[PDB]
Amino acid sequence: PTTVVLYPSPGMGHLVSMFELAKLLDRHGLSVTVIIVEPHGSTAAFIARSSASNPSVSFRVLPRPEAHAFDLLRLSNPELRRFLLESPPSALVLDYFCGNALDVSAELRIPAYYFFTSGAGVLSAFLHFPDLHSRTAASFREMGSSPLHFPGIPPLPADHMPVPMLDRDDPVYESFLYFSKRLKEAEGYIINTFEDLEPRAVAAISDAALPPNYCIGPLIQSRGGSECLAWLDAQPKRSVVFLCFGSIGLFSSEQLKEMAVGLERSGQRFLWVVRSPPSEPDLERILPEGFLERTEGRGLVVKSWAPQAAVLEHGSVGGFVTHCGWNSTLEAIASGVPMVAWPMYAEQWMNKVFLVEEMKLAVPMEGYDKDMVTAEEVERKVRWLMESEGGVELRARTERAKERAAASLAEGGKSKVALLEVVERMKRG
Ligand SMILES: O=c1ccn([C@@H]2O[C@H](COP(=O)(O)OP(=O)(O)O)[C@@H](O)[C@H]2O)c(=O)[nH]1
Ligand SMILES: COc1c(O)cc2occ(-c3ccc(O)cc3)c(=O)c2c1O
Repeated sequence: PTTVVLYPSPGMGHLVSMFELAKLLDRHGLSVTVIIVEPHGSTAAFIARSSASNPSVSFRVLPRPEAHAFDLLRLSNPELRRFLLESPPSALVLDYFCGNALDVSAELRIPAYYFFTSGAGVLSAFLHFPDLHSRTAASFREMGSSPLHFPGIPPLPADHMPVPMLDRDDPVYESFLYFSKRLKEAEGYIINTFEDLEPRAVAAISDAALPPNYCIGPLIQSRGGSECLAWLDAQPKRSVVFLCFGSIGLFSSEQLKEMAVGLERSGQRFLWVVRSPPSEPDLERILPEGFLERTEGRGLVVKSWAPQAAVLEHGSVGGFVTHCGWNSTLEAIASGVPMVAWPMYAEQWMNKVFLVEEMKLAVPMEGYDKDMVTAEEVERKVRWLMESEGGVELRARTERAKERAAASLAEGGKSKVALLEVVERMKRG
């Protein structure tokens, strides 16, 4: 039995997305072990569920010895060599942030693949970052809107680079230059995208002076959770706008007011997921007075969390006001739900440019790059999604992407092929 070790970087979101790969590989008959490095939700709870529902995927918690996780990982290089010495695996699957482990798989002569959870557009940029880094002395926050030109992808305003990379004189930045440099050294690239979604992007990185790549997705990670599904069932087909903004709420209460006044003034049915403004949520302390009373029946506000994958599959959902996280983008495309981009943190501002300019499966929410998105602008874009001809045209474009996706995944498809290509490649020494 061929054995792989998948090394995600610390964090539940990284773990949950490696596990998806792990099930996939063990679904193609590999003995896979997720290696875990614990931070300082719940890791035990996840090992227990994964172990009870997918017993063939086993875990290996290492003796614990953006920023802290880079230190946690450099220092776990000893302990990771111990586990791989006691049984050499056929292949090692790494996160972008786990490049310190490339040192371990050097000596031990073990083929390393990166599992890249963002699309090939984000990879291109991350792969060509160090080159641009040396062609300029200016950091990206200084460069402002000045173009960064990366192979295969639209010019990207420099200030849409991920925050960690915006200031050169910041130890986090140096690590990203380290992890991006180390991407060249790999045997391969497993990307959670499909070629038809990002064709021009795949092509530029499918270069010879660059390790191969295997686009094997969408890999989607598939009580007040049941309630919003019930209320959804209560709505006419395709009539609800879903606003959901990832794992970290970054809306002030006054920004939440604009959203509510804008949603109220659009007339549209809305399913809106709201977290506590930064330093659980008090909706009537936070939202405009009378809002819940006025809009109940027409919309539902959900504290902190909703079953998003379920929600997006529902036939009552006709539009998605998203923060352009990659998993949420995949989940939206695979249900053919058209999108309004409101990127917020991490690499989402990137995703947004590609989502609006390259892929053309969303429209921006003007003001994401500003202090606040206005009630006016929220209302216009929700009107535009549910009512306008552009919206019907856009919902058409997504429908296509839904099918290019469904096709890429079913037998013979471009991603399915890539999957077996990388699995077979793993079985050979
Ligand atoms: O209320 C919520 C918010 C998010 N998600 C899920 O959390 C993941 C978010 O991952 P993504 O990469 O899109 O964004 P991030 O949270 O990393 O910014 C996706 O699977 C969403 O479907 C969810 O189920 N419920
Ligand atoms: C929820 O799951 C994942 C995941 O599995 C992997 C991920 O890898 C990278 C990013 C990212 C974020 C900020 C940045 O500056 C550079 C890269 C990321 O957000 C991310 C993620 O959200």
